Amino acid sequence: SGFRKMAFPSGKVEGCMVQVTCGTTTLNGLWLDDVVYCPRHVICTSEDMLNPNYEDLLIRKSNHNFLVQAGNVQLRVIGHSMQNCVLKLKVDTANPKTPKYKFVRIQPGQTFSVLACYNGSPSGVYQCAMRPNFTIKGSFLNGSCGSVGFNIDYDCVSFCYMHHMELPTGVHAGTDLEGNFYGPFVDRQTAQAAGTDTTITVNVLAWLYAAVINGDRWFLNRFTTTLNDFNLVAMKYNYEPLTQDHVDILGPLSAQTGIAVLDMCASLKELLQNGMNGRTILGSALLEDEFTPFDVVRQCSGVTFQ
Amino acid sequence: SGFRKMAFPSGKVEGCMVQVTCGTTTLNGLWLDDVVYCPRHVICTSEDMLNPNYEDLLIRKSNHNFLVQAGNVQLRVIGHSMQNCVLKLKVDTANPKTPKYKFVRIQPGQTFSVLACYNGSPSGVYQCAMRPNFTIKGSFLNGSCGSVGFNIDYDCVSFCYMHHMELPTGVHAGTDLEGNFYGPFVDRQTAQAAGTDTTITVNVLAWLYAAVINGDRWFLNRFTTTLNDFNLVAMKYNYEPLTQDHVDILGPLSAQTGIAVLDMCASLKELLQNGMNGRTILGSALLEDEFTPFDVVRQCSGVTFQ
Ligand SMILES: *[C@](O)(C(=O)NC1CC1)[C@H](CC)NC(=O)[C@H](CS(=O)(=O)CC1CC1)N[C@@H](c1ccc(F)cc1)C(F)(F)F
Ligand SMILES: *[C@](O)(C(=O)NC1CC1)[C@H](CC)NC(=O)[C@H](CS(=O)(=O)CC1CC1)N[C@@H](c1ccc(F)cc1)C(F)(F)F
Repeated sequence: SGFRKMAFPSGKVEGCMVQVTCGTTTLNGLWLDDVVYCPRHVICTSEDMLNPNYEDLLIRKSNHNFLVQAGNVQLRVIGHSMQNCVLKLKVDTANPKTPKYKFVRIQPGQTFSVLACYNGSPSGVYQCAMRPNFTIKGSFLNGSCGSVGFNIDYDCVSFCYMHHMELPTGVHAGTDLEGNFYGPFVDRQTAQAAGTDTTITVNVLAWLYAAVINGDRWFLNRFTTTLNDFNLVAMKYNYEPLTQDHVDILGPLSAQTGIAVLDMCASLKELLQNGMNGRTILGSALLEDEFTPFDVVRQCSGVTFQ
Repeated sequence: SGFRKMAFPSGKVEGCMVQVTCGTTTLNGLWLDDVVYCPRHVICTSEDMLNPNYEDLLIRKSNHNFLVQAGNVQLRVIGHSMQNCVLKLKVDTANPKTPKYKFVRIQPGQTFSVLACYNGSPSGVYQCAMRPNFTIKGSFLNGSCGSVGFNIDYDCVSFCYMHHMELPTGVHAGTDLEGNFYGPFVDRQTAQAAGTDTTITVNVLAWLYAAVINGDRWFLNRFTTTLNDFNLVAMKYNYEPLTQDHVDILGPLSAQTGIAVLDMCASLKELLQNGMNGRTILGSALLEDEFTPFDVVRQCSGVTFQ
């Protein structure tokens, strides 16, 4: 037992990380088959980042201007193209460490592991949620651009995120692996508004079920509620409205613990209205929203990958 | 910027994980060079776990009784020996994925990454501290025994922990890779007392410095204190006494932020005496003690591994 914020094992992704240098700019790229993916702003200088004309900047570049290094291995670039906010560098060698993989666009409230990298070298791994406002709260220093987010299902790596930016507010933005930003963000040095964010209600309830499975049960009460009454509380506390789709996804955890989803909603309502009263739940003094119901079932079941 | 509880990239360790089966018991082993390391209680049945005579149980076993599988690869066992609480299975093939590595015994209050594994297959990675009472608060289901803890310095993996037990209180115990338990624990199914635990003061102060570097500064105050006065507060709140050795280790962070260590101690004293007043620090509503000063400098500096 016990419950921790756990990331996927990073090995299959470590094998794909490279360094991409264009002129004086260095960041990370992802080497899959004979293609290297990286943020398009590798072609910019600090001067350019105000309002870059990426089409004009890339026209100045030839294949031999993109230096790609995997550890000591130098890769030969034989093609380049821009897709949305990413550059695709065709190389003459397929990555021998390419895992089974897909590209996916994740939904807000879904979770993924980030492999933070600098100069193509893995630094660390942590678990993130895509916020309702399409930002992530990561850990990314200058040079982390091109680090990727992913999930693993058995042997298949689903890449969902590439790091592009830190907003002046200190939060993080990036793209899917086709180079489309999550949220309204653009790859330029401007102040950019993120939506007002909300708490991911279905994830808090998943985590409450994780707490009960692990013997933290002090917050269970004598009460129940309705979807309608609960959503009035959710509104007041800036929580996502709970839908029957969310109730359905919580079905397995409700079945395991024997606690009806609306009974767990009545526990959450009391926690929102009264606070934690100086107590903790699974080592936390606030309501945690970065575990999906699938996360909770996986960690409670001991699912593995190859 | 941003600050997350980040684990080491797990790839070098994933390459070393195997399954070890003896009779009907299956758990994880660590394949380094031509030796597989695993918990000795692989040789027990549930019946045996009350008070196992491990010397007598191992005498009944021959090399061919230990089934070792790395993915599909079956390994040939050519020797076995018990060292303290671990079994060392000599195999006829050196692991080709063996990283540069050392075995280390970590000190209480130090941190490490855990690769949780089941049937020799990696499940997830998370960051842990060795508690002052030599327990860890992990996430370990039945079959996780033999999962390992580690740190990485550049290309060298320092193995510090192998998982052996969950205490009836739901906390976790294990050994170094020479098979010596951390703390007073024994590998048998008995109730076993853990020491009274304390909060790792030097780690809380490290994390306060991380908070200031990341722009969380609401807890900084007009006050200072002395080591003596601070330790009176530490006692009352079950924090480790702070020593000059701890002040010295905090020197780099004090230098970066320009906040004297005893000034940061006066912030911590006010936080212990007044609480957080419904506010957060780096996303936490309590005082976090699982980042070492070295952790904070690494994450703030972007150190990488190969
Ligand atoms: C990120 O884009 C990244 O890692 N880019 C490459 C250049 C490392 C990162 C996050 C915004 N950007 C920067 O770190 C960069 C600072 S730097 O050029 O000094 C890199 C340092 C390791 C040497 N900031 C530029 C930037 C802003 C916005 C953006 F979307 C991309 C880059 C800056 F400051 F010019 F605007
Ligand atoms: C752990 O020792 C482990 O993973 N061991 C091997 C057997 C998987 C783990 C934590 C205590 N122990 C158990 O999971 C085990 C339950 S089980 O045999 O049903 C394993 C299950 C996946 C099939 N508990 C035994 C045990 C207690 C204490 C100990 F130190 C080791 C084992 C028990 F219950 F018999 F005591």
